[PDB]
Amino acid sequence: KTAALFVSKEFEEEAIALVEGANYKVTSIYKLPKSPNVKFYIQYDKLQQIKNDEEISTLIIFEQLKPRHFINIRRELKGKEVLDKILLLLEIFALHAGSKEAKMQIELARLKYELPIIKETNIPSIGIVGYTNSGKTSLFNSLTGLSPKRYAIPINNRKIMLVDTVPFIRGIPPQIVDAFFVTLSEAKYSDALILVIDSTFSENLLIETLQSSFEILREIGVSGKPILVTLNKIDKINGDLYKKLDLVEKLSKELYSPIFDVIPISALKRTNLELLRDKIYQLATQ
Amino acid sequence: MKTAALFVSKEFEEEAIALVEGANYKVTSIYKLPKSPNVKFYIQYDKLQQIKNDEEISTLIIFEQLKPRHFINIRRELKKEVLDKILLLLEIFALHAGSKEAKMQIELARLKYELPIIKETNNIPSIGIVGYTNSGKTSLFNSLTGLSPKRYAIPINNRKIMLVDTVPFIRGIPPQIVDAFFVTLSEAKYSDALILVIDSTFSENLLIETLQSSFEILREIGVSGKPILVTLNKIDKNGDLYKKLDLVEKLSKELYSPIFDVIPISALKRTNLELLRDKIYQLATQLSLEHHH
Repeated sequence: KTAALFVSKEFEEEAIALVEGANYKVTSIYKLPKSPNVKFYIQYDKLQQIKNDEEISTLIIFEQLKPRHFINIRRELKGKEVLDKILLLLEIFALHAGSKEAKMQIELARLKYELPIIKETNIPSIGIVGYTNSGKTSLFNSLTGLSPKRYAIPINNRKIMLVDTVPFIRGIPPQIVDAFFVTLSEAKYSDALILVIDSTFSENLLIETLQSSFEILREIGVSGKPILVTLNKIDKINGDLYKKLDLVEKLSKELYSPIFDVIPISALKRTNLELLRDKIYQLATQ
Repeated sequence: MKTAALFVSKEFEEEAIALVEGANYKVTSIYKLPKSPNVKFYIQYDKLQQIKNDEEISTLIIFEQLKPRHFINIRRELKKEVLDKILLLLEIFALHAGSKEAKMQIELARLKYELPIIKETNNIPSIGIVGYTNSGKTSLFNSLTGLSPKRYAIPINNRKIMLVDTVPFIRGIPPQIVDAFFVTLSEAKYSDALILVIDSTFSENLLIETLQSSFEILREIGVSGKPILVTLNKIDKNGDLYKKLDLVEKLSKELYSPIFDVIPISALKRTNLELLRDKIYQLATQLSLEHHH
């Protein structure tokens, strides 16, 4: 399932991750029209370009489109799929959804958002949490060897259920707030959690990401559950590791308890994944 | 065809049966609403178990609004569907609904209702047949069709007409599913013509009220300009036929335009159906000649 993405240079990092995570292939990428169109939001010529390309099956614009935009765009594409930020996020929610209640909440938001468009015409369970593009999915895939979003991997002689929960999202549209939390709250069930953090950030950003990640966990009601913090993407660090490791370790234990451990990793390069496996086992045994 | 056990009061029984059967159910057994609803299951536990073990009964239908508590307790026992008035009506709308908006409205309302529940855990004209759930609508549809399909094409001479068994007019609809019903019924506005079925078994004033209400509803849903063929049904059920016929004919022509014709029929006894078919054909001819040069 291919896709054409229209995202700003700033949110492009976020969008690409979300798109790929939604089982979509990023076949094309475009900027944001300085002055968005009134009828189609994107310029008509580009729209026709998307229409005239058998290699594109889904148009994705990382913004909130008005019903008239969907009406006109769909009226032009006639056969291809069109998605905005809200529809994209909802699709992702449904993928990570594990409970029926979550399914319904997600579908409810989708319907409420789609109506106006047609109107105007014992095995332990570990939950991997963190912001998108923190390496979460990559970490999950590296451990599983893989879109299950919930795979039980054998470590030593113990079988462990890994759950790639819905990623933390910044700037969540009010419409899908309920659907999001109901989906994320599925993490409360997990016996333990793996908090994934992007190490590439600076100190000011690391502190923010940590405080935000833990804040969100409090918001859903996570308490007393063992949390293993993994400093991911150490392969793309243009600085020092221990300095950030000690910072993260200290700040985490100040913001939450119990903290099982804090280890640096690299989902892509497999760096320290064997150590992670060991720590996951020690946690499972515990 | 699915079987169902119906719990309903006497005043709503007749309407309940028609609605249930309209949802493709054969009512095998009928009970009245419990004097004092069961705190736990609403329905008497013993009766619930009896229906639970009766393989000749696939679905339980209670013609009343159940509390989320009841749905939960009843469902953990049946393992068989349980339907209250709201879920029943929504299930009925879904069968008629052909538009995406209606489907979504119905589904929305359903997901809504279920949310708390689980949260507490060439040249083919369309002729729509409209009327109340007591006008013998379905019977007429089945007679002209020869029968369930909610839409069915019938051959008349050299023309073939698409008959549409639209959702019946329903009185006292739960506020929760009003939007779902309205949209589903509004689909009748996209028909080229309509057959308004009228229950003749009503008295003088009641008949007028039914007729007036029928046209009023047809107005609310946005029907206008469409030729309407009024059929005074159940003439076999008596005596003052011509009396009520004249009132209907005269009142109808004064209530709406254009009125194609007004004919008396008996869906069950299949009386005057041939004439009806003729009128349908003539109507089809008119519709095909409307925008011609």
